[PDB]
Amino acid sequence: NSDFVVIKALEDGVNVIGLTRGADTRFHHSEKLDKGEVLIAQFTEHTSAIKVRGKAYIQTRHGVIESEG
Amino acid sequence: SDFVVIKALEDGVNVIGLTRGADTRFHHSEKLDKGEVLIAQFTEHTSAIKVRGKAYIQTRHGVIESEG
Amino acid sequence: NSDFVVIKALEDGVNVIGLTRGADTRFHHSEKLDKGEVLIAQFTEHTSAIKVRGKAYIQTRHGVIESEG
Amino acid sequence: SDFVVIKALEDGVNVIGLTRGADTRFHHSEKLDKGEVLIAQFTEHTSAIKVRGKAYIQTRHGVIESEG
Amino acid sequence: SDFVVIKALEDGVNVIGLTRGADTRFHHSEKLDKGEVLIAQFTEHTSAIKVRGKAYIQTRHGVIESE
Amino acid sequence: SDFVVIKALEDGVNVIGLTRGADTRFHHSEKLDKGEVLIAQFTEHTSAIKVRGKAYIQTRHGVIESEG
Amino acid sequence: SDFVVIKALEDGVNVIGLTRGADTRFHHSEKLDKGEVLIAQFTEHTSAIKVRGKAYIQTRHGVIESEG
Amino acid sequence: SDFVVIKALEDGVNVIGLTRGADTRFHHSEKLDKGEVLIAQFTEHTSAIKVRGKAYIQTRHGVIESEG
Amino acid sequence: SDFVVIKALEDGVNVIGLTRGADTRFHHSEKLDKGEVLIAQFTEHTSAIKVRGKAYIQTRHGVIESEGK
Amino acid sequence: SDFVVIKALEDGVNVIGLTRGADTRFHHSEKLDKGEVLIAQFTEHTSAIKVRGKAYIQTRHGVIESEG
Amino acid sequence: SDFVVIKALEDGVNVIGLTRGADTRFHHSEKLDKGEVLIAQFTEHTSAIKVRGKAYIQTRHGVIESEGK
Ligand SMILES: N[C@@H](Cc1c[nH]c2ccccc12)C(=O)O
Ligand SMILES: N[C@@H](Cc1c[nH]c2ccccc12)C(=O)O
Ligand SMILES: N[C@@H](Cc1c[nH]c2ccccc12)C(=O)O
Ligand SMILES: N[C@@H](Cc1c[nH]c2ccccc12)C(=O)O
Ligand SMILES: N[C@@H](Cc1c[nH]c2ccccc12)C(=O)O
Ligand SMILES: N[C@@H](Cc1c[nH]c2ccccc12)C(=O)O
Ligand SMILES: N[C@@H](Cc1c[nH]c2ccccc12)C(=O)O
Ligand SMILES: N[C@@H](Cc1c[nH]c2ccccc12)C(=O)O
Ligand SMILES: N[C@@H](Cc1c[nH]c2ccccc12)C(=O)O
Ligand SMILES: N[C@@H](Cc1c[nH]c2ccccc12)C(=O)O
Ligand SMILES: N[C@@H](Cc1c[nH]c2ccccc12)C(=O)O
Repeated sequence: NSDFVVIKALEDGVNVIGLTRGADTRFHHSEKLDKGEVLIAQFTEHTSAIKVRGKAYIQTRHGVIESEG
Repeated sequence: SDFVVIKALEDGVNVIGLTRGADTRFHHSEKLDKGEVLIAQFTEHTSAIKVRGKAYIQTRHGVIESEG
Repeated sequence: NSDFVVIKALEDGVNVIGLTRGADTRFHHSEKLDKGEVLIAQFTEHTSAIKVRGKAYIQTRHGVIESEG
Repeated sequence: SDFVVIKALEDGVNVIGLTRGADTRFHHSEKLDKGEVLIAQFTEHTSAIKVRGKAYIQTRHGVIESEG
Repeated sequence: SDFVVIKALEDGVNVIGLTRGADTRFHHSEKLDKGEVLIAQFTEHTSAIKVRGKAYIQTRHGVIESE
Repeated sequence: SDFVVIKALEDGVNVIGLTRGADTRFHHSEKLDKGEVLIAQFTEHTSAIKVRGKAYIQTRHGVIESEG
Repeated sequence: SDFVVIKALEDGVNVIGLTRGADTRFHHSEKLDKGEVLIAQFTEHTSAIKVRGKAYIQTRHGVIESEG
Repeated sequence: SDFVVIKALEDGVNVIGLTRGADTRFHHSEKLDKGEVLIAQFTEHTSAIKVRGKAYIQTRHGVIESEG
Repeated sequence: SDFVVIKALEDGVNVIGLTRGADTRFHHSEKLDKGEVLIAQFTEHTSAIKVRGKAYIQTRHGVIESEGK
Repeated sequence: SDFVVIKALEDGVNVIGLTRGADTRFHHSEKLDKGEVLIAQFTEHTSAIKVRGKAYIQTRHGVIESEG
Repeated sequence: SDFVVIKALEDGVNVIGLTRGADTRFHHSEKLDKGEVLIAQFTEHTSAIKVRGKAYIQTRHGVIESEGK
């Protein structure tokens, strides 16, 4: 039942990086998206922070935001 | 528990479920032909969903479109 | 207490297909609706995704969408 | 639990409960004559409901009509 | 747990409760005469409610009328 | 738990509690005279309420009026 | 739990609590003089509240007025 | 758990807690002088609150004013 | 659990927490000077809060203003 | 669980966490330079937060501004 | 559990997590370069978040901007 974010890649090679939940913080996975693909990604037991690199249109419960490459 | 609506706008749209857990990889790909709709939840096994291909998508945060 | 989808068949032979919950994903049931019949179907312990094939008017909590045969 | 309102607009409308669980079959059909209203929940035993015949239906997602 | 409001618009209206559980049958029918109102929940014993006769009904999904 | 508000619009209005459970019968009838208000919950013992006599009624679903 | 606000519009208004349980009787009568306000919950002991006398009442369902 | 806001509009206003339980009696009377504000919850010990004297009151149901 | 916002509008404002339980008395008085904001919850130990002095107050029920002696 | 946002409008804004429990004193002070933002929850150890210095503050009840 | 969205408006923005509990200290500083977006929860380990550097911030209370150094 956690929140989720919507990431639409606006160019090739966007990275959606999950950061580890817990006392330690590191990248545990980078999912690479190509232009026009959409990832819908939850917060989870393993992921408590999500970093987006590259150009993407993003939706979350607080509205739209855009990352730039 | 949340769900995503996916409407295929062309043949071969691929809805890809990513594994929940410490590891991340795809565990299922459900292909849709033009005009079919898939309403898919997040689950004990799927904590992220990727859409490839042209599709019209509804989530609780609104509509979004994938481009194939 | 789970969410549900309303499906109204707009032609004969519409299939509402339930996909299994869990590590295994497959179709476990396909409900045939003929023109003008309505099915209101929940997500369940056994059904964690629902596929609609054929021409149908669908309502979810996200609004209306239409499937095309 | 959510519920659905079905108002029959002709005689012989059927409101059909489908079994919860790994098996899916009809377990009951409640017949409604014109102008009767049935207000029916989802339950431990009923995880999908089908309506046949002409009726005005209300759910949390709005009005829909079934036609015979 | 949710409830239904029924107002009888004529004499003889029946508000009928249907059993929760694997089996479905009527376990009670409450008769309403004209102008009487019944407010009735879903319960451990009642998972569906049928209205027969002319009445004004309100639920969470809005108004509907039986005839 | 939900409640209903009843304002008696004439003397002798009866607000009648119906028993929760397998059995359905009246366990109590509260008499209201004109201009009296009763605000009454659903409870462990009361799972349906009946109003007889002229009254103004509010519930979560809005206003309704019973007539004598 | 839900609560009701009652403002006495004249002297000697009674806000009466009816017992929760199989039995229904008055357990307490709170007298309000003109202009006093009582804000009163539903509780383990009180599952219905009756107002006698002229008062302005607010509940989650909006305003209603009891009259002498 | 809810609360009520009381602003005293003159000296000597009393905000009175009534005991939760089978018994209803006062328990505490908080004196507010003019301009003072008390923001008071419903609690394990208090299930009804009376205001005596001139005060501006806010609850989840809106504004109401007591008069001395 | 709910909280109240209090902004002091002059020096020497007191936000007083009253004890939760059968006993009612002041257990703490927090002094605020002009311009300072206190955001205080209701808690296991505080079930009523009194404000003495000129202050601008927000709660879930809206704005109210205390006036000093 | 609730949180406040604090934006420092000058150097040396002081966000002060008060200890949760029968005792009240501050257990931590986080200073912010001009333009920095702190987003801080109510927690097991903090049940009141004081802001000293010029800051722009957002909470669930709207915007408020501390002045130094 | 709540999250905040942070979009860096210049290079070298820091998103800093403060420890939950009786002890308060920084336990992690996530550097964002311009145009990158971080969506970060409150967690069992982070009960406060500080942003330093020019960034556009969304929370459930709306938009706020941090201003750089
Ligand atoms: N296996 C990952 C999948 C995931 C969810 N959200 C993510 C965000 C970024 C990267 C991976 C993910 C997890 O359960 O946490
Ligand atoms: N058996 C899968 C079915 C599923 C649900 N949502 C999905 C999204 C994509 C692919 C598969 C799925 C599950 O329970 O997780
Ligand atoms: N027996 C199935 C019935 C069902 C509910 N929703 C469905 C959607 C599609 C197909 C079947 C169903 C279940 O409980 O899961
Ligand atoms: N005994 C059935 C009654 C029922 C509830 N909703 C229904 C919908 C359709 C048909 C029967 C029902 C059950 O509890 O599940
Ligand atoms: N002793 C009754 C009181 C009651 C509550 N709501 C009612 C409606 C009608 C008649 C009595 C009541 C009970 O707890 O159920
Ligand atoms: N004893 C019944 C009373 C009841 C509640 N709602 C109803 C609707 C119709 C008939 C009876 C009822 C029950 O608790 O279930
Ligand atoms: N001791 C009573 C106090 C009370 C609350 N609400 C009331 C309404 C009317 C009369 C008394 C009360 C109780 O806990 O129930
Ligand atoms: N010790 C009292 C404090 C209190 C809260 N609300 C009140 C209203 C009126 C008087 C006292 C109170 C209690 O916890 O109940
Ligand atoms: N130690 C106190 C801190 C506090 C919270 N809210 C207050 C209101 C007024 C005075 C003190 C407080 C408590 O946990 O209760
Ligand atoms: N491992 C950290 C990750 C994190 C979440 N939100 C943060 C905010 C700032 C810094 C780190 C984080 C945690 O679970 O708490
Ligand atoms: N360790 C502190 C961190 C904190 C959260 N909110 C605060 C507000 C002010 C000062 C410190 C804090 C705690 O978890 O409580």
